[PDB]
Amino acid sequence: EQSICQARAAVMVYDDANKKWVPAGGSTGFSRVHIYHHTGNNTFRVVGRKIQDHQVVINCAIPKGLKYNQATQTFHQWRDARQVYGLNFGSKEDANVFASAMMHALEVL
Amino acid sequence: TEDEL
Ligand SMILES: *C(=O)[C@@H]1CC[C@@H]2C=C[C@H]3CCN(C(=O)[C@@H]4CC[C@H]5C=C[C@]6(CCCN6C(=O)[C@H](Cc6ccccc6Cl)NC(C)=O)C(=O)N54)[C@@H]3C(=O)N21
Repeated sequence: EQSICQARAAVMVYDDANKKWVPAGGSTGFSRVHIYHHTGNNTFRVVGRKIQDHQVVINCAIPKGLKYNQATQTFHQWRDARQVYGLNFGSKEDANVFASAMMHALEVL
Repeated sequence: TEDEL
């Protein structure tokens, strides 16, 4: 696996039942969020770990055809069959870096 | 929201 980006974000998931975002992994705070490329089958994943205690709070596949919603310049989100994910980026620069790499992934899948 | 963050 090769990291194609690193971006600072608080990783959220949406709790539909209570219509609230909650911190991924139950752990408030920022993570270092990568997109990793597995070249052997040209697959990509989003993997994020808490800056402080290194807990993996997101590890999801990026499917071909994903709709990546840039809701704001610092909060981007997407959904799959099971969950909705949000990234509250530490800065616009982080959001741009991540969105660049995500859009690249989605274009070569 | 700040309440969620
Ligand atoms: C507080 O600030 C929380 C946590 C940080 C984050 C940051 C910025 C806000 C930008 C608006 N917002 C929302 O969550 C919006 C507010 C309206 C609310 C309603 C539905 C939400 C949440 C569930 C998913 N969703 C959507 O709107 C999706 C968006 C989407 C479109 C297309 C492809 C994928 C997706 Cl995920 N629409 C649907 C029908 O699922 C949402 O985002 N909301 C942020 C925060 O409040 N917020």
